[PDB]
Amino acid sequence: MQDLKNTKAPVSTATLNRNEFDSKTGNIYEAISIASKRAVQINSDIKKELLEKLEEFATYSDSLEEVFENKEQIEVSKFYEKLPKPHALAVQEWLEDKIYYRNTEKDA
Amino acid sequence: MGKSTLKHTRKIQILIDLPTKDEKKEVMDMMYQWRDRCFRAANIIVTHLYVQEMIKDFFYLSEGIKYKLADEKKDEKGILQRSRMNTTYRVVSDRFKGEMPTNILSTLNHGLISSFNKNRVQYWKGERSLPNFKKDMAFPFGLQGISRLVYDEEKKAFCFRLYRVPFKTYLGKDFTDKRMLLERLVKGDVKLCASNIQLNGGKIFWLAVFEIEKEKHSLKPEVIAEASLSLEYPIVVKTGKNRLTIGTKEEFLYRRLAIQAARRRTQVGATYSRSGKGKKRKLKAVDKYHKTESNYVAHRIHVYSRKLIDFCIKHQAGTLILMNQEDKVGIAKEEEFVLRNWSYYELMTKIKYKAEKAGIELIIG
RNA sequence: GAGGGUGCUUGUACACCCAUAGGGUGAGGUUAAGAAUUACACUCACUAAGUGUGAACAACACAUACAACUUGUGGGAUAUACGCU
Repeated sequence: MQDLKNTKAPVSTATLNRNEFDSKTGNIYEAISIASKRAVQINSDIKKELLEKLEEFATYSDSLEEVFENKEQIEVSKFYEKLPKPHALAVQEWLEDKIYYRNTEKDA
Repeated sequence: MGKSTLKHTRKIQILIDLPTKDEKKEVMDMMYQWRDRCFRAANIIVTHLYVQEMIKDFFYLSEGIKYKLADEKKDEKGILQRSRMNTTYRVVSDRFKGEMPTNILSTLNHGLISSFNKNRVQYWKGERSLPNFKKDMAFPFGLQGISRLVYDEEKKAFCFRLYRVPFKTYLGKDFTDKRMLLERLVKGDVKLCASNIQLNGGKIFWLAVFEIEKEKHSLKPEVIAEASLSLEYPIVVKTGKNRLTIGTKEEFLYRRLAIQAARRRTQVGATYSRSGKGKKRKLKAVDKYHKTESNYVAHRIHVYSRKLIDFCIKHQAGTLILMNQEDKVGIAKEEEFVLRNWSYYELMTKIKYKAEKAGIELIIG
């Protein structure tokens, strides 16, 4: 898990230079494929981390109709909400040459 | 100073510390004789403390005489030739002496004469029958009889004499719970009261009334725990934002009714069982369910009351309130299922004594 | 397979066993019948249960997990199964 408190990925959408994005592969479609797969992996990791954080503030309230205002859970969710989205993190990883990719068919 | 203690009773198993079987059997037969003499005694005392009041009533119907229970040497209207408790103790000792010890007689005498004066109100009008004591009664013995208490490390058991008979105590695997309680008496640190003794078919038990003290916690009187008791949820407790539900309808009511149904099953099946050898062998299978569901109810009630007290103490609830308990008592009274399947007096008394021990003040409304 | 015995008491489960234990019987009273014999929810009572040591149906040593452990005595009351009308 990378440091989510010091990420340089943009929070919202930005105009990314395609020449930089597809320089490593020679094809922007291939780069999008690789980045999307890395985004799926990053989303899985972030979900695991968030579930681990939320299990701490698991106030065992049996009532369901009433709305419970747990400040710590709201704070954790707020922290993970303002993070760059997994595809943005994957794009930042790709531009920094921190993604490892290989083709099974080509390597066989 | 106020009473800084709440009375408490413990069950200690005792084996007879003798080498051979015949001496053990002689001691056990002597103690069974002690039981029989104690029960016959209790009957004698209760009859002898009934009759004289009706003699008083006879004299009052004769000439309105103000005869009262007092020594005639100390009262002109007194009829008794000595103290009343002495009269009962004498009229039982003169017949049962030389077979069982007299401290049993003194303890039983006090235990009955104290209650009969309170029952005088119910006895002058008449709403109570004279007690008919059972035969399996746990007979009482006073603290003036416990002697030679020591810890014999060789046999790994406390040894003592219950009126000139050795006794090795069977804590078994109880090296903490009551272990530091008898040692708290061998060194003179805990107070003991007039105890009782039971025998249930080979085993011997001592019901020791140890006077235990209260436990002080960090409780806040302003914090209030809202407790409610129902047959669907035995305990539901509020403490601010903390909810605790103790007990389930299946584990308390359903198992209780299952034991009751099994008892009815055996009762039905005993009609055509082995016959011609007497009623006792026919009802043998019924005899198994002697105190089955009572024990189950008592255990679940203890667990539920302990969880309620633990929740109240852990949240520093210095005042526990039972919500709408009076109305639920009222509806239970005018019903059949609710009274005979929802022990609320037992729950209430366990809660009261386990909260007066911890300092929590209990309110009913 | 219920239910049980030992594993302090209670509850759950647990190891080891007993368990046609809602059974195998013994005696006393009574009843029925020509007898064998049957009968009684008539009365009383006996008989099974961890491992090792131990001649031993003697005694002693050892033997699982969690929770609880303020009871006893009596009175009032209700209901269940059985018997009679």
